[PDB]
Amino acid sequence: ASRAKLATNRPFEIVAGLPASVELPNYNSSLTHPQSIKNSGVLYDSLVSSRRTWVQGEMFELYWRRPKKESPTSGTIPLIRDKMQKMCD
Amino acid sequence: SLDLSALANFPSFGEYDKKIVHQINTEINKDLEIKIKTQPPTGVFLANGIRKKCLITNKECQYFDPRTGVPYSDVEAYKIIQRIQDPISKEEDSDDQVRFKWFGFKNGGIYLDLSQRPAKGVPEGF
Amino acid sequence: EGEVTELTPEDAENPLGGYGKTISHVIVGLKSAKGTKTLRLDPTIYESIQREKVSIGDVIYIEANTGAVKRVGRSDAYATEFDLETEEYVPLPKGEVHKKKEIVQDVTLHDLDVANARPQGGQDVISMMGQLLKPKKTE
Amino acid sequence: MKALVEEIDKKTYNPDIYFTSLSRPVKRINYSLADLEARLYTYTQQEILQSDRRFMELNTENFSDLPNVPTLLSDLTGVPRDRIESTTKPIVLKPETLREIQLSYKSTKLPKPKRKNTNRIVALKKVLSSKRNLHSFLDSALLNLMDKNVIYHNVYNKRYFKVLPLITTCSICGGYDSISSCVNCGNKICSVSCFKLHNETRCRNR
Amino acid sequence: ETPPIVIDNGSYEIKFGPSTNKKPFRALNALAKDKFGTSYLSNHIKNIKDISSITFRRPHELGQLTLWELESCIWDYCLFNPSEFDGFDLKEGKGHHLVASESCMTLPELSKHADQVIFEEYEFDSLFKSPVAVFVPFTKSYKGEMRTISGKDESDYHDFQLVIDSGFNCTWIIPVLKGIPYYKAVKKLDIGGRFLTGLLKETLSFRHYNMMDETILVNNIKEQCLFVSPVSYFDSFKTKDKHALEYVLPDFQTSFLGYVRNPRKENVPLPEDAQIITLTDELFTIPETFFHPEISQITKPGIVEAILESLSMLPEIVRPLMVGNIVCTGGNFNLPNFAQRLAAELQRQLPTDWTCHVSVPEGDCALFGWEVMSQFAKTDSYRKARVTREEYYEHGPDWCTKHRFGYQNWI
Amino acid sequence: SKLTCVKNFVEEVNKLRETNKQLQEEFGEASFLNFQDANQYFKYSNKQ
Ligand SMILES: Nc1ncnc2c1ncn2[C@@H]1O[C@H](COP(=O)(O)OP(=O)(O)O)[C@@H](O)[C@H]1O
Ligand code: BEF
Ligand SMILES: [Mg+2]
Ligand SMILES: [Zn+2]
Ligand SMILES: [Zn+2]
Repeated sequence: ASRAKLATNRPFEIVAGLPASVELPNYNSSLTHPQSIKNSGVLYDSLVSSRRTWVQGEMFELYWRRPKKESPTSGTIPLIRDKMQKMCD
Repeated sequence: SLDLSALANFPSFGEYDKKIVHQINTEINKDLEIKIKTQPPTGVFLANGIRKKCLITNKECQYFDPRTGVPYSDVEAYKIIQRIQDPISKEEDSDDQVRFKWFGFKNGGIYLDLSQRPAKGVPEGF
Repeated sequence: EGEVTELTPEDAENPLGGYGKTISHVIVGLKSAKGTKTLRLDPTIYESIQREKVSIGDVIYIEANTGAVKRVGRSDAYATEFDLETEEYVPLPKGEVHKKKEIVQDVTLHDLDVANARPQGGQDVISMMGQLLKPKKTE
Repeated sequence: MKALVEEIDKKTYNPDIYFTSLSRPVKRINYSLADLEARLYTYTQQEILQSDRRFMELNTENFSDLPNVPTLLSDLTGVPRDRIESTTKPIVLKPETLREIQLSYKSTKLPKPKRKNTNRIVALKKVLSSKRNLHSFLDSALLNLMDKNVIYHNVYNKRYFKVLPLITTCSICGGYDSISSCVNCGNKICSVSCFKLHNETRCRNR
Repeated sequence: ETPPIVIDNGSYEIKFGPSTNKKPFRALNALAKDKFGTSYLSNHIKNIKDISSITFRRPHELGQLTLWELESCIWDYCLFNPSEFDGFDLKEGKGHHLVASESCMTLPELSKHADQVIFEEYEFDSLFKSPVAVFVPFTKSYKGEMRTISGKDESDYHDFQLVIDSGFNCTWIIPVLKGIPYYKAVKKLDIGGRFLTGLLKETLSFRHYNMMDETILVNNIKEQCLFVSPVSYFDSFKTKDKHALEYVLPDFQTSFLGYVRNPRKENVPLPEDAQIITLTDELFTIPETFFHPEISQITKPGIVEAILESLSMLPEIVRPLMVGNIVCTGGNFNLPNFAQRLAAELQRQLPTDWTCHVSVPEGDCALFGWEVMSQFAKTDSYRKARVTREEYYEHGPDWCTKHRFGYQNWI
Repeated sequence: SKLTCVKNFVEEVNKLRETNKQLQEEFGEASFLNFQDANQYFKYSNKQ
């Protein structure tokens, strides 16, 4: 959210922190000095974001999370292990 | 000399196509040196010598794409990235080809193929 | 002659190429009433530039005959850059940046004799002390 | 002539800083709650924005169109209207227009009418009954982001900004023989008469 | 068979007439109303007596012709009425070949509307329209009389030419390559005649009594007496008294329009009741905004910056020829010493190897666009390029503006 | 004084001059008219 508030009238919008538009990008019409994808990395940022989100997104309802650390809360780890049965990969 | 041949290719008060604009941008880009402040990360290795893990497959990265700068584990990974690029698959059933689109989710975004056949039973308008 | 627009000293392509600073050619951009020209200069000419204390915008004057650099002054374009400053503002040189002229002068034989007898060259302290001396005629 | 011996204080002396200084006469103080609020809250972006707004104001011909500038400037630049309205300090069609056109019809005499109907003719009426302004066109979704940005912005210069030299002139009369900056706001003056004029009419700190 | 009709839809004056005609007509494309609500149209504006506060409504909001209603009114007045315009009369429009002009960068929707209305409503047989810079290279087809100046001293169209179109709205830098402008290198200088008239208003109102409303008075001043400094701003400012001029204000009982006098030259005495405004610095300090926008506190880059950028964005092999073949046109260029100074500055900026040859038409430079457009219309290139009424009918309305004429085809 | 290199300058000047003579033969009637062809301008610029 703290990402730089884009200057007015850019041919893109910042969606999920990245430059995007509803229509297919027309770089050739719109850009005079396009930085390479190497230079931009936008694709890279998108891919990393995608993977991470898939690791952390809302697709499936969360039910257990490893507790962020003679606290008996350690003893609950085997209990949570036993409350589930183990199945193949 | 080759530019002179290119110049003869330029539109001559006719009905010429957009492709010229690519050459135009090529000439325009020459205006000034590029003040790229920070070079982008490159290569398939981390600073400690451990191989990077593929963002697509989670396999250990073997090769690095010099054009885009996205390292990739396998040919499949590279092909998938390229299909993410080249949104108009210029084969010219064309609409049935894998078309990945990006959807914005809380705190991030994901790529979704609108040509993905959903599970059997989806209603009309699904 | 002209007004300096750029001054980008370059070093040798390899550090082993030269000694110490290893300063290679310097590139200078001069502006005149008829256009601009980018020159490639010897490191000696760069040393002359450093001696004359030339900055960007100063009107300069280089003689390819001897490699002597003269600082005419500051361009009248930058006259009002500062509202109080001691600078001899000079106009932009007319004509081309690189003008070749044939010079004709009448000199007496006695002039050559005097030049040999009492040369004006030298920048040493001994030279300056001799310069301060009266020019007494000698046989 | 020149003092060969100088006395110095190690606390006050440095080559970095050289400094020397001397109906009730007293320095003015500004009770501007807005300016104080700005101070506590905080060319520059505001300066260039003000200059651009002044340029656009000076471009327009009719005085009556002056209070319509902020909307057009917000549409052209893309900036919010409230920001330009508040931070920056400055300085259409009706049926009556149709009636004036009917009065204007008296000059033309030749054309003759006809009749037909189709949806194409309906759209023909629709273009000739738009009554919408350039602001509507620029805000209209039919003008795409790339099209708009190319057409307005790409024709503007982006790399060269000043290659001729910079020339400063008197703020009153454009003179250049002598220049100095007024103590009150730092705008530049050339003569005593111009100083009196700046003090009476011009100076912006009062 | 009929000669083509050519109209130049200026944002300030409209130059039109049959291709057979020698010199075009004039049409002030502006709807006016006076303080008492009485409305004046086109050349009636020149007939106003209550100059003081006449308000001008125009179809070009910001150089883009948005409001059709008054455009249609002005078109109908100029096309139909023969009595004022030397008997010229567009009877009913059908079966008439029309070549027009428009702003070089028009919105696709606006151009679509323009083509649609001009085709369906007017029912012309064929139509061409494009910026004047498209017609400029065609000047080879006729024996023009255009004076030229070089900056280094004191098959019916030219392939390489650079066009500076300085009109009422804005100053355009349009490089045309073999008759199609290089649209990605097209650069706009926002300074233009409207801005310059506003700056005249401002400086007159500051130095003398408030003339902020006296639109036609300041316009007549601008017509009578402006010039760019022959060498530099300093040179003109040094001899301000020697080149000083005084403009006589309009006297409603004798002359609704004012006039300029040269104080040094011998001339008739002015009546004691006539108010006089002397001009000693605004003659040249106002036009100098073109080269030094800082003078009138404008942050935009100036004309030399814009021209040099446009030259830079061009292909390297062709840019020197473009430098040598730069041609100036438009209403603003008619003011004295603009072409000479622009040429001098351009040569001073460019490398010594290249040479710039500046050619500007003699006489009123505003009429040049109509002349070159007409001389192009009478060539085989116009016959090949022109699009017919039925061909438009065959295509959907966006097709014409997106392919034949508008920028969209390339970009 | 014995090792002066005037011959080197003269020889290179003659090799340039013969190349220029061949180029002028190829071009034909040289002129300083306003250029309307890339080839013509390039050849004139090379000549100068
Ligand atoms: N005699 C003149 N002196 C100075 N400027 C003039 C003169 N005649 C016309 N102009 C300028 O020409 C402009 C009109 O040019 P025009 O060809 O109508 O341009 P456009 O195509 O933008 O409408 C006016 O704004 C005016 O400033
Ligand atoms: F009609 Be113009 F060129 F403003
Ligand atoms: Mg025009
Ligand atoms: Zn002053
Ligand atoms: Zn002040």
